[PDB]
Amino acid sequence: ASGVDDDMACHKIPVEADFLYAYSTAPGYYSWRNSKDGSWFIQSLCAMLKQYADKLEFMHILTRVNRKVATEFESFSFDATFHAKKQIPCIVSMLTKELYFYH
Amino acid sequence: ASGVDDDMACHKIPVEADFLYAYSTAPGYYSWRNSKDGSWFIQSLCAMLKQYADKLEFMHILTRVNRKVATEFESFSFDATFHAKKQIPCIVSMLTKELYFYH
Amino acid sequence: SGISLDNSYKMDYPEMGLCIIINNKNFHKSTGMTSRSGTDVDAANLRETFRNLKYEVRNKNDLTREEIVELMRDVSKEDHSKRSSFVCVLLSHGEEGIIFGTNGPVDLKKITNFFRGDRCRSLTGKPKLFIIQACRGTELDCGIET
Amino acid sequence: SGISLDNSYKMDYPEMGLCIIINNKNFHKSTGMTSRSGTDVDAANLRETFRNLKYEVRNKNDLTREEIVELMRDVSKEDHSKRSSFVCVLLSHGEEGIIFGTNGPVDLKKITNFFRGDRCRSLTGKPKLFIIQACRGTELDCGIET
Repeated sequence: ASGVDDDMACHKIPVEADFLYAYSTAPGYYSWRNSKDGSWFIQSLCAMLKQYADKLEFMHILTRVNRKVATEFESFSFDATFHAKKQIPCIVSMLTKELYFYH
Repeated sequence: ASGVDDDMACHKIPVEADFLYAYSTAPGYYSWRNSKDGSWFIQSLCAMLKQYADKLEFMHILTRVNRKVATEFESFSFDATFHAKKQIPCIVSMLTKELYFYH
Repeated sequence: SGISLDNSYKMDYPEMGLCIIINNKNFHKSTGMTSRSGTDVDAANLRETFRNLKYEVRNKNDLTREEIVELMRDVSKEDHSKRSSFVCVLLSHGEEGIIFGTNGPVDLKKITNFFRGDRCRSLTGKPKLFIIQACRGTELDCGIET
Repeated sequence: SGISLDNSYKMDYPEMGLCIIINNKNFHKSTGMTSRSGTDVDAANLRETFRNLKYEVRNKNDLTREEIVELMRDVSKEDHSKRSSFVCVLLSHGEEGIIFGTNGPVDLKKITNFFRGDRCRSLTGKPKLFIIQACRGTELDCGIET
């Protein structure tokens, strides 16, 4: 096989490559924060990092964060409009390799 | 510990939970397709699935796709504006568990 | 029984699920869009790939914006009780948050909403995968030498 | 030597890298934004968490849009040669693609561009992580019973 768009002599990578965006919420949605304990996302992120950073690849850690936030949290508000709402973090990966905080 | 936004009696999950978007390119960018061999993304996705679906978790498979596209492909165009360009796929995960195509 | 962890989706249901492929190659002249040469190769590659993963692959070619919405609505109304997951591959021209039918754009959100946890109960708690081959804007990556 | 695969980022450089935390709690009255109660708990939790991961944590509180841009520009101009990666955590009010400084919005794109593969060479090929705690719109998830 051969073509016009592969196996370049000079190796290059996208300037947008190797970025990872760990969003607290889905596109277009509000993000929740407990006025006393902090945001649902950061609470969960720190808990999962402390528990799995030396055991799991980053994407799998972030997946645990997604589940923790989605299952354990629900908003409480005197305003019915904002009461009993849910949240699901959003992992956006443009990484090109697996990432382990340990070696 | 106790609070107003956790450990609900009735268990619920976000309606936006459990979705995975495998985008061929980064937000705001063009996506490339070879008029003969197909799109860089789909070519790479199929190749990585055939080679790793029975061995790796889905996110790790998609990460291999990101690397394949980012390193192996570069556009060719008679129009300098569209020549020698790169592409990096974009994984957007709102999944709450690891996904293996095999069991 | 022993310790149960539940860290991965249950993928041992009787069926892996559907893999709907929307292959748009030819567009209505009235739209001014050009054909997508090579997309048939992608569609065929996908069918074979997901076939070997045991998915029920259903292909559709050159669908209008109305047909895309109807197809997705119909599929979301099916009983996915015995299926482990759902996959939808979209091959067409596009822009950020948009996928083009043969006669106009379709908001990706409109397509995915049919599968929301509360709108398609037989898929609640199951992975819903959307693979999108389409532009998300007009930016170009000049890349950098490694 | 033996077979080399290269499937994971090299994280054994002398330094893990920087972890810049931007903690915006108080906003200028002129913006009409309210304070973000509880954010200090997040900032402290992050500092301790990334401290144990061996990151060089640098915290900043209540930064204007100008200071955010200046901080990021300055950091991207540092020599990250001996660092394995880069981490930036943003805690503030926000909207899709936007993060609020104490006196106005800052396009996330403007912040991340400083770290593009071609603009920050000492991070080229290394993971650049952006953790964002902020709204991305005004939609609410009613959720569904499991």
